[PDB]
Amino acid sequence: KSRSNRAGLQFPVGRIHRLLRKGNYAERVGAGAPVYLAAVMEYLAAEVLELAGNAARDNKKTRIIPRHLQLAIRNDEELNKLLSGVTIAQGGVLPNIQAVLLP
Amino acid sequence: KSRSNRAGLQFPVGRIHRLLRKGNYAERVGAGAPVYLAAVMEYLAAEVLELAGNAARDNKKTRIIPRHLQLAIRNDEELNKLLSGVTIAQGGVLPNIQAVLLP
Amino acid sequence: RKRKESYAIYIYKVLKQVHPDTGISSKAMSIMNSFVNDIFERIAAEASRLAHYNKRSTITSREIQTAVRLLLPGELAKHAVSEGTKAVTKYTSS
Amino acid sequence: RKRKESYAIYIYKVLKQVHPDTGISSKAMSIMNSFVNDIFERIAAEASRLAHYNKRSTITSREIQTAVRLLLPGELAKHAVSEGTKAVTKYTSS
Amino acid sequence: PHRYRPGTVALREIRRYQKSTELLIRKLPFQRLVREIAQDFKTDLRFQSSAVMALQEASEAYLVGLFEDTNLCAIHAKRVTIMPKDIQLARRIRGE
Amino acid sequence: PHRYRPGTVALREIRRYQKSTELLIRKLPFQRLVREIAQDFKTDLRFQSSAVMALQEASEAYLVGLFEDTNLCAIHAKRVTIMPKDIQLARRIRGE
Amino acid sequence: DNIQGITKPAIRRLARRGGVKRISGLIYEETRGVLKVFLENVIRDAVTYTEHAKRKTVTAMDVVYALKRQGRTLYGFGG
Amino acid sequence: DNIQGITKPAIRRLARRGGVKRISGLIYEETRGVLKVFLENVIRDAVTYTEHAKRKTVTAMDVVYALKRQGRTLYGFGG
DNA sequence: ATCGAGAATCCCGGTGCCGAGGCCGCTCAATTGGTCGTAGACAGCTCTAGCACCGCTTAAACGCACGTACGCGCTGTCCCCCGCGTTTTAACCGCCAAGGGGATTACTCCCTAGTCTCCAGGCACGTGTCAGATATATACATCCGAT
DNA sequence: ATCGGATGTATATATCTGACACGTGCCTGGAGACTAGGGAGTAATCCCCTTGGCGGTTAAAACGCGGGGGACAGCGCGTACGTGCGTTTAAGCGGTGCTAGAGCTGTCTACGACCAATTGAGCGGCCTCGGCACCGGGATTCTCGAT
Repeated sequence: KSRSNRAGLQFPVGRIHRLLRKGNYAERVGAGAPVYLAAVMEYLAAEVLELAGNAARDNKKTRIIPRHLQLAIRNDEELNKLLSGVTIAQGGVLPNIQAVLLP
Repeated sequence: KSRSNRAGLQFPVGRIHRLLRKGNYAERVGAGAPVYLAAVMEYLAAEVLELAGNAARDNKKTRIIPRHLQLAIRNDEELNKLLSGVTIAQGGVLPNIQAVLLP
Repeated sequence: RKRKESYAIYIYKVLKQVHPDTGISSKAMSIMNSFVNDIFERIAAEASRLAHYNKRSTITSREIQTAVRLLLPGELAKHAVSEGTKAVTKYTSS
Repeated sequence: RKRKESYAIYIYKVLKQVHPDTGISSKAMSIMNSFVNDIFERIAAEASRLAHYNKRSTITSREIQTAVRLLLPGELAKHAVSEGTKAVTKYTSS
Repeated sequence: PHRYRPGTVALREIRRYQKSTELLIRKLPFQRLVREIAQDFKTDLRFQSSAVMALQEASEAYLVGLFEDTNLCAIHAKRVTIMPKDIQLARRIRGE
Repeated sequence: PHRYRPGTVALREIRRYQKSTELLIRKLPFQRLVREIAQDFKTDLRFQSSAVMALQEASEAYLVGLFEDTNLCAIHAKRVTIMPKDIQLARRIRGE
Repeated sequence: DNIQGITKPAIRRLARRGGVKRISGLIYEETRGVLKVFLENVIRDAVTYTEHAKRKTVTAMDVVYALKRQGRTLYGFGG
Repeated sequence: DNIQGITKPAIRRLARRGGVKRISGLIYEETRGVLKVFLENVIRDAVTYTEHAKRKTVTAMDVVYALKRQGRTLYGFGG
């Protein structure tokens, strides 16, 4: 009987509960805290990968190549604020020509 | 016999060697590390307060009011890069009128 | 040998709940690896700095919950707060 | 009561080595208090993140020295590296 | 009679407000602003009076830190007058 | 004969370089740049070949992230051409 | 109510500190609209600290803790 | 030597990704002068990690550690 | 500037090759079950100190006339950069070693952690009087409109 | 340009008064020893992988030229905004008042650390088959001189 499937997640809880112990974030961690943190990590990775497939579907591919994460991250107002600093390796950029440069 | 005056500093070393132990930066700290860190904290505070007096001297005061730290920090290229993000409470700003706004 | 530590085969088993007829490439298994290690080592380094401000040496769930209303901007904080709370109330009752 | 923790009377005893005919005001004892707590809690939180990158649980002086060449830009890194090194070699010989 | 020219009093209230240290917005019509914003996230707060003079030292350190990088977007267009083209350019280059 | 107008090929190599993903600067005349900068801080280095294609994905993510906020300082001056007034304005507003 | 508390000349004398010469007649509304965005990204992150430690009083340390998080560290109150 | 390795059209086709229409004839030198500033604020902070762990080989993790420190976090190599 | 001309671009449909999907096998890390100390939950009681409120007052917001100076619009002016060609340079791909240095295990002993126990440095609570801001007349610095 | 009457700002002068600096006293946090273990240094070794060199092959940089559309400076002018006086406003300040909540202590008990054995979930290596890249000819998309 695992510990994640006691709470029904997919991210591991035993693997996190060594990293709040051997990174020295603090000395003592609660028993619910590596459960509660494996949920918020899930809900964000289940948020990008929902949006990752729609760029994979709109562009008619099957796998999610790194270009498709760039459209998925940078075309949502709620999540670009979370990642306004970071970049992505070989991500490309959005199609965005200015208004006045048109013929 | 203290520990700072074994090495001849002015910042305390016993007071730092609890803060590399009870902030959980890591678990084990060396015996020389709270000495070496009380030097670099001294050399910066002995760098601003050298420059703080010159603004106090050029403006003919005796105490160092918080205005004088603003001139001391922001008129040195080597130290403004260290503090390019931070501000100062009631610090004011430099006298800087642009070129084209003159009559 | 190099034994490992990755979140490869967990993220791959969240992709198979939202688009179960797609797949993921190799380098996106490297991006999504480094994406959740960002969100882990930004939230856990915030409740650490939050328990230190009140002179307290326990990272409970109540300090993670306050450290999610300060990193997720809006419309994710209104969900992921009420997402772990479901995931903790399905844990003490088992 | 509130017992305290400040760096008031140490910074005041560095001002009396560089301008021994001046004094310091009240709020500058609050700025310089919060200035050295910045430089302390930025350097110590860097050698912490540096010892973690090499799988090592000791903050020696060699990790503080590498974490001063990355926070002080230039012409302070060429001094404060060779300022603590004088202050450690005056410590093992006593 | 006597009357200056437009371009004179501006150059004697830049050189006066770049030497003083005190507040520029008021105290009590800013304290009424902070409470009215904070009656939304949690009702019935109670601020310490060293924390309403802490915001007032930060937002003044945010607008002064904005016009100094707004006016470089006005002089760049060969003009000496800021305008809401310039504010909106100052925040779409810096992080919005 | 046949010849386009100036203003056409620009609008068909923006719409082509905003869809591809690959590198834009070269590989080997950038690898020779990184080693010549690094023969100053410590002599005789040896780079991993996943770390010369790591800088090359970062500096391209720094210049593309610069022209997109440089060109807003050109259109703001009622012109469509960047110029070193515009680069130097893009870095004195953002942290230099 | 109080967004018109910060009047016309108090926005004016802020901008004179920034080194501007002639303010247009439209910045006096735009500044009010870009300041109230800034206070809703501080007080929203300063109640959350005060709500955390079970206090009904937003002290001065929590504001400095809020301004520290978004790269606008403030000296002269504690740290 | 190699600052003229990044030629004229390779600076040109970078800027076409940024959405510019007509580059002047002076950006081709100014970009070389503002890129070599950026590599001397990364490689200077990437040798220092490699010199720290007693290695003579700047690996890919240390560069990502260098770019992380100054707010330009890079994905897709480790973290 | 509407129709035509043509260069380029969006899908058709076959080809094929090589990296994701997938069990298989090994093995270090999680889960189970007691024990221990102890941090935090809870309560209680002092007491700072923040909110309401007056009331006299005086700097400051608010409104209105107004002349001038910059905003924005136009027009010609002219070259600097786009574009298409023809050429030269060299990046790239593949080949093919020789060894530097990364990665790991292997023994060990110095270094910090922890417990112990007294003190002396640092802070709280007084307080004396020193720099500073005060005012006030006067003088030095800078314009603005007539000469 | 140069002179003139403001107009302001800067230089020097008594007088407080509320604010730093320093004496006076404690008490809890550092210091000095003493020990045990466990990390990190140090020694030493397979092989991964970078460095380097070269041939061939071609995509791409380089240089050169015609012209056309924009950057840049100027005339102009219409309205937008500053300067100033006077006129309502409400900031501020001292001052007394009310109790709400920060701020701190003891009093028990539940909570995670720690260890220790036990076994699966996780990964390393391992072929292998569907998804992605082409590779040529249809079909369109779309700017550009003209009758």
